[PDB]
Amino acid sequence: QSGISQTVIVGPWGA
Amino acid sequence: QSGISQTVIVGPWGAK
Amino acid sequence: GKAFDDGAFTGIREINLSYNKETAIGDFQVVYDLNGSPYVGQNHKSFITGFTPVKISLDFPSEYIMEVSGYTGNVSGYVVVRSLTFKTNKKTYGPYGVTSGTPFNLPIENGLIVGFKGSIGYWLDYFSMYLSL
Amino acid sequence: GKAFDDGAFTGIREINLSYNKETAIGDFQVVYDLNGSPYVGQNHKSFITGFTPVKISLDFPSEYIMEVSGYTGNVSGYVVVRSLTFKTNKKTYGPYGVTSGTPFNLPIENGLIVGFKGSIGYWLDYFSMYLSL
Ligand SMILES: CO[C@@H]1O[C@H](CO)[C@H](O)[C@H](O[C@@H]2O[C@H](CO)[C@H](O)[C@H](O)[C@H]2O)[C@H]1O
Repeated sequence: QSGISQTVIVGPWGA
Repeated sequence: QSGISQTVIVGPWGAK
Repeated sequence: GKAFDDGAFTGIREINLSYNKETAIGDFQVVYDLNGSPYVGQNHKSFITGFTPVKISLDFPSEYIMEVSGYTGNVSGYVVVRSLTFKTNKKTYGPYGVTSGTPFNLPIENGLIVGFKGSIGYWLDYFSMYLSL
Repeated sequence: GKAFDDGAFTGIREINLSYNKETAIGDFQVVYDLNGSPYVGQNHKSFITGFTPVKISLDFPSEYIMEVSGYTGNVSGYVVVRSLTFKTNKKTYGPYGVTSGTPFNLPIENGLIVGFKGSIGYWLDYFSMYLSL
């Protein structure tokens, strides 16, 4: 693990 | 709240 | 269409779907992971027959979907999901169906698809995806 | 373009962007919510100027984004986001910018955009979104 919280990420759009 | 746990949902795609 | 909502799980092991190369997506079914055990989700079935079945068997847990894309469009006057493509960290499955209409795509930079919900009549009408870390 | 990444916050209070209908989306800056207080995001600016600024001021916390959609297309050799629309539970803001090219949309059934990342050169090259409950 690291001490950095994570979060869902969707993308990218545009290319 | 309730006792029901929640989840992110994306969509819908398709017929609106 | 008839609505379905599998709910959320620990992961995805396998997708069993059907398609017609002239129309759209038909049946849709998912074997999930549930805390390390295969969870056979209910087969969501088209009201019609004539589809070609596809079995997308992922190498769970090292292999997982990174992008879902496809096309929505009119078939017989209904907006339906005409095509789906499942891209994983290992390989690309699809396109299945007809690559015509309005394109859509959900790429995922971080996180997991853990469930599907939607509606199927003659074709897959629409769908959504549960996301989670 | 110059990459940016706001990371994740508690919600969104305001979106500030710029566009030019002849070209594409230019600058992008978000005022986030951070634990019930406003956090002023970094202003991510185009290499060039001449754009039309817009302020989308949401009635936070009761108003929140339900759908982000857009078009991508080629501008002077660059494939960029040419158009953005933000639909909240209260109203639609946009389209800002030229609605021709390839559509994308991220509809949200449950959950909150809580951050933006991407890249901006002459125009907004691309972007991704942080989602949380
Ligand atoms: C011919 O039977 C139809 O199959 C369609 C495509 O799969 C739809 O499911 C249709 O159900 C209708 O779907 C539309 C969506 O565009 C809408 O939900 C309407 O209310 C519903 O009856 C089904 O009869």
